[PDB]
Amino acid sequence: PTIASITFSGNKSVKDDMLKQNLEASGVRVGESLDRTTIADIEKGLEDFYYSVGKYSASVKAVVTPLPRNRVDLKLVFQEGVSAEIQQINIVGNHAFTTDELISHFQLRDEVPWWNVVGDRKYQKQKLAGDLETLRSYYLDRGYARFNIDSTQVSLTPDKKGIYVTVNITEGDQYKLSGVEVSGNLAGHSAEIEQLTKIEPGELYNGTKVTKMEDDIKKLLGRYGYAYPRVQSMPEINDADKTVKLRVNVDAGNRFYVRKIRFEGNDTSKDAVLRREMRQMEGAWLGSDLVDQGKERLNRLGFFETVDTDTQRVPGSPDQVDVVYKVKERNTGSGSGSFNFGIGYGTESGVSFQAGVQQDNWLGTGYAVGINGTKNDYQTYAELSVTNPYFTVDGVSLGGRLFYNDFQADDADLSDYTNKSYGTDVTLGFPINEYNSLRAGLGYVHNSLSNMQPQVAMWRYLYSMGEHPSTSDQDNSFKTDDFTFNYGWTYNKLDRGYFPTDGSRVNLTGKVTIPGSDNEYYKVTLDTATYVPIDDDHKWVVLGRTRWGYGDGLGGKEMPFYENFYAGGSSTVRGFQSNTIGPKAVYFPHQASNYDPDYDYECATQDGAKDLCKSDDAVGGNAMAVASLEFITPTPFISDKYANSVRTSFFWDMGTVWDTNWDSSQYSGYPDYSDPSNIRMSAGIALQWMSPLGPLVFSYAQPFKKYDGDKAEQFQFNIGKTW
Amino acid sequence: CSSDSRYKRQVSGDEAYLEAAPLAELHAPAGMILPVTSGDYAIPVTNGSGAVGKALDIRPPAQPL
Amino acid sequence: LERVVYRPDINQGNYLTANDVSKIRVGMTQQQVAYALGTPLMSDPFGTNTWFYVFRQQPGHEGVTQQTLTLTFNSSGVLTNIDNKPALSGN
Amino acid sequence: SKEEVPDNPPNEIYATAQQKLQDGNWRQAITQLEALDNRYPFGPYSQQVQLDLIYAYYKNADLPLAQAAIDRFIRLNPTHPNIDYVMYMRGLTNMALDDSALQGFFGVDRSDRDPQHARAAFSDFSKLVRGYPNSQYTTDATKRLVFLKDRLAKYEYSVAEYYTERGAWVAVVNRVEGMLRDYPDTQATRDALPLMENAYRQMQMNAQAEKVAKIIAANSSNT
Amino acid sequence: FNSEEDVVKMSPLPTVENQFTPTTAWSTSVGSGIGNFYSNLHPALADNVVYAADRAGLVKALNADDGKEIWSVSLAEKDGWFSKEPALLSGGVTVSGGHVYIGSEKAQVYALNTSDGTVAWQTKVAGEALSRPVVSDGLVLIHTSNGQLQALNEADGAVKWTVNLDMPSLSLRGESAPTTAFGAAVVGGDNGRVSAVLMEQGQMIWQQRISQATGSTEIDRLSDVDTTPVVVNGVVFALAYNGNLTALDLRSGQIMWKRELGSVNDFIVDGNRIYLVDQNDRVMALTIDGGVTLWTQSDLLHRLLTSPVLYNGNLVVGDSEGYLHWINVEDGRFVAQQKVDSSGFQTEPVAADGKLLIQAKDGTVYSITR
Repeated sequence: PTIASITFSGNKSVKDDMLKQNLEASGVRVGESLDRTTIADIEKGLEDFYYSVGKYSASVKAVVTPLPRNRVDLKLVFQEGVSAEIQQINIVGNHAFTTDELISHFQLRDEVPWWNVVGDRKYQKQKLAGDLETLRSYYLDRGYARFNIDSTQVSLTPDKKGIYVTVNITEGDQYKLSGVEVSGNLAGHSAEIEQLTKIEPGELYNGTKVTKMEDDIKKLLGRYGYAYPRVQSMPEINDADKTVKLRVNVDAGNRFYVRKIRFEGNDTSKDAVLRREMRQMEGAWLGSDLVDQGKERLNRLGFFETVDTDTQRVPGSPDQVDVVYKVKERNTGSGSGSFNFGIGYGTESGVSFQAGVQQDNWLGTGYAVGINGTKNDYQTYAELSVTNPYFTVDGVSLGGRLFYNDFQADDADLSDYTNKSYGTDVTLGFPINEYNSLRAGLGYVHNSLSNMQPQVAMWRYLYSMGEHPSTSDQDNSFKTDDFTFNYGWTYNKLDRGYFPTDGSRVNLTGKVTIPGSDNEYYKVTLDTATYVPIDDDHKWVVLGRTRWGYGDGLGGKEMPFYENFYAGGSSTVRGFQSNTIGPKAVYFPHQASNYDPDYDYECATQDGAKDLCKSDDAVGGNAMAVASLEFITPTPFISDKYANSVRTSFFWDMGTVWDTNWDSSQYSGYPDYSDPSNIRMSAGIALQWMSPLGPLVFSYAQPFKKYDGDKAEQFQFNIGKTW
Repeated sequence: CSSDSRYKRQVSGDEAYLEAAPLAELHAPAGMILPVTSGDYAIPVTNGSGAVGKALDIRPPAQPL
Repeated sequence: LERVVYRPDINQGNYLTANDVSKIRVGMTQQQVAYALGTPLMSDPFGTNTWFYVFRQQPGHEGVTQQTLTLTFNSSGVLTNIDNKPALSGN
Repeated sequence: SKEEVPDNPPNEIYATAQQKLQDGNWRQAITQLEALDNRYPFGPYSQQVQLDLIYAYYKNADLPLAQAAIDRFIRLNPTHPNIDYVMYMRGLTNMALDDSALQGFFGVDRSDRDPQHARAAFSDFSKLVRGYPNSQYTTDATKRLVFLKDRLAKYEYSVAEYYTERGAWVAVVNRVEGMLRDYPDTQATRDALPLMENAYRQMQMNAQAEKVAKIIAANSSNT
Repeated sequence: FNSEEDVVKMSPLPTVENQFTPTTAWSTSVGSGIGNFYSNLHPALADNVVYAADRAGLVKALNADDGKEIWSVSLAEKDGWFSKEPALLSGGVTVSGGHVYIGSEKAQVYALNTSDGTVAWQTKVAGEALSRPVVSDGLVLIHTSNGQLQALNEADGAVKWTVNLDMPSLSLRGESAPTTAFGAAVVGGDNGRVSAVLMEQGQMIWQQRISQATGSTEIDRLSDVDTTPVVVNGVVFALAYNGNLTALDLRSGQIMWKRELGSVNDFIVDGNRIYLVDQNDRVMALTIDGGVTLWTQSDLLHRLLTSPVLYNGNLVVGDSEGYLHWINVEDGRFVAQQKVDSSGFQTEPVAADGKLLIQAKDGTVYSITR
């Protein structure tokens, strides 16, 4: 009868598809004609795989079950023999080291502590065959060149539940490296080679460093050509003096030339976008470092998952190569569906029309055109962003935007104000070197400030502008037209666009209003982020994102208050609502309009208020500093679709916001916002998740050094909003 | 999942290909030779039988069962 | 202006040295030419078998410079001409 | 199971699949045909079942699995006369990979984002046409092949332009010579030729510029 | 339930109450013992003194009648501040001529004087010595885990000769101990063979295969032989895991009879029959005539057992649950059952100087008498 189905059950601890692959590799596939005696042999084969997966006492029940006419269903059930556990690892021949010093370099473990469940000790016949290479390396790394594995033995208990590992080795001796000598054709790069081969005479031999010598010799010759050089570090042995002489033959092949540079897997992103970032040219000799710089600059564009490379030798030619970069795009919405699915959520700018149109690639002229929507509680914002990051392929970017936003304040947890504002930003990007670029540009901005509830700071501002309004009521307004010069210096060694692991970003964005503007002032922002890894897998990373802010007017005039820095929020200081950090609203007592008792018209004389009053609402300030120091971590137990790595972190948010123009001497009955002191601290954990329909972030924290009147709150998040 | 009578032919798109210019028979004078053509990108010439596009079927044939 | 802003170094064509170029002699043959200089990144597609080697560099947006070495063989593959022309005045 | 009726004779299941195809309900047809394929790795309708499965994957736009299934079918069956249709489907699949929804809406050129799918489709359609030039689908295939040659030519033109604006003049020479060694016969490459002349000027290659100058002068109208 | 259990191997405790109860004399906690660690590190007895050892390096000499300590020593390295100190003694104790011989998985093999516990000599050997050591011709005969097979000068431990055997890459965690007679040392190997060696020089006298090659894996196509070969009247009896239970000639190893269905553990000879246990823990009695069954029992079956011994007419085995069970020689029946321990038993018991000796997993010696 035909196998109409194979029914599987009882593989508690064994991966499911391996069973099907075993059966089909052994014959008697689905649909095949079953000889009924052969079910015993099929059972035996399944058990033999249960040998392969380390369950040497397993057994299987295979009930062949009739089905209509020529059909059967084979109902397998698997008796899960206990997984073979390593009881111990033992080594024979030691005098230099105890077992632990060796086992610490294994993946395999002998013991799992009573105080924590560290990685666990199930055996695999092909785990040890790899792990022993680490022991062999270790003795060679410690310079025991004459080391050898005498033999490898692994053994089982008579009841076949337990594994015992036996390692027989010869220690030899930790011979000294006497020197290094290269031979063969070095293509005249000998002087550099000598500096690669720099060692200290009489030191212990070091196998790992010899391997590094081979690799870095390869890489050096890569920096001149030579995609395929041979390196032969087979050394001379001097048993009499107890030393080893590192002869290294080297084979500098050719000045390989890059016939082609393809991009593969690239879709929905035009060739010009990627190829421009290359540094290895077509029709030129290979510099492998240049290809790797290409790998980085592609990785840095934020367009991809896992950019990958190849250096195929051309068929039929000895000395030309293809260079091929494989890429998978980040599915950041721009390719399919409808434009960026512009629905989002949050409490920061608010629940948001977070929308984006991108890569309209207008009329083929070589500019991207787009529109970004940001309608929420916090602002009524939208923009027409036109940009080419390489307007001039020499490297100069050009772009700009008009934008309108009637900024809404107490909806943003600030003092009551509203400001019908707009402006146009025009900027160029001057790249400076291999890694650094310099933003510069001009811009006109308009403001129509209104709904000004009386509170000291703006009245410092309006006073400095000659406006001395009464503190009577909120129905006061002001407007300005200002021309601005804006710039940003930007170091970037970030290893990858989303979720960095190494290098750093600096962003020293500063701008100033030029003479002829209504208000003369400048503001300077130093955004910064440094990533340093602690694991070679680059899943554990020390990240410091840091910020500083400062500004002043011409001749001591006040800067526009709404240009104050702000802090709080998931981005800047986690664990405090939106912008609550720093100086608060301090109203004058006033005749509040549209009075009703259901309204918290704070400091209103309507309620009987008499004098200047404090509240938790923020106003921000000209001066700021922030330091979020945090340990990025691998995600917990969820790594099945691991390549699109979701990220998690442990963090500690330091920061402060204040006003150097705050006149404490005039208002000593109220907080001393004149001083940077009272630096906040908050700590917590965060989650960042890559949905294709708009990535997400979550954060929860304890404000460990809270201060007066802060709107502290333990949790924040967003939806559909990468930034 | 439900499709009308001519969703059965469209390709997630339509025959933007069919409205295209013919091949250019590039020629050069004496002294010139246009470099030898790779057969990897030759296109044979045929009698033009049958319809094209969605006017031509892609429903799989049926062999003697 | 170009000089205002960065560019990466742009290399083109074959690497060359006075040592290796000197290895090309009249009467040389193509495979031995390949052993001397490697395959040229260019060859005349329009008829006569002449190979072009170009050591051309445009560092730091200053002084694009090259040696252009033109080689010609008869159709049987034996070299008939050499022209190691240096660069014209650049900008 | 995937909404499988416990069983039916292949006559009835295959007719029900025909109904789902007429219904255009690709998903349920896919489940039924998967069931038949696993039921009948050989059998009276096996080859036909895989043919319908190819058509079904394709119309459900599950293209990668479609290509894999077509590869499996042609691996199993080199002899069947109808293989010409299978070749056409393999080519049409690699064709169908060349689209993106917002690009299809906006109409900006698909030309120069990925050549890989295009090369595979070109290869397989070319094998169809040169191997079975008497087949029904050949004429549509040759029209598609002109479109694909134009596709590849435009991709290479774009590479030529961005190497040009960077100044990789040797590279542009090589790439334009490539647009002549391969597919010399498109408007795209006829439009690409001036790049060679300019590049030769940027390399002081006067005589070679003379050679190419012959071509461009002679071809703005046919000679 | 993501964790693991397989109770299939849980034959029930016997219904037979003790027909008679041998005297459960005395016990002694000798250090750590082995805990989990499988090995045949059983104590030994001579001249009415018990000599006992511990994997953690501890050793004692005891008055055999009540376990009163005579002297004790620890062979481990002493420091152990930051972490443990692996000593790992191995192999069953054996004694002759005022010296006690002990192996270790640190590959050191020792000679200890019975007088005061002085280390007469200690010497490295070509592998972990899991062997029960044997003395002949002034030699200590030592097989090794590494597949080497050694004779050591009994006075100072220097190697007298070396021998090699073919080796699988996967085997039992065990070691066939040698037997010495007729000028030949005789021992088995996991290549599926038993070999005889001339004790004068280490010369290869003969080797005989007893394989039962099966299945697919090294575990199946090659068979382990970690039992001990037994000599009676000039016929050599041998056993292997699923291998050929056999009777063999002392000369040229040619088979006198073959019986198959082998096992891992020791087999006890008495008169015209042999008593032993299956790898499935079934127990059997077999004639020297072709290995024919005198009796076999399903009453003991697959559930962890010790090695057998014969003692005062009892075939004796122990359990992981710490029971001792006696079985009668002439016919198939339990004689008695006794919970001696709670940690359980893994080694062979020893019958010596009229006593019955046993070692628990946790290091507790126990002794039984009539």
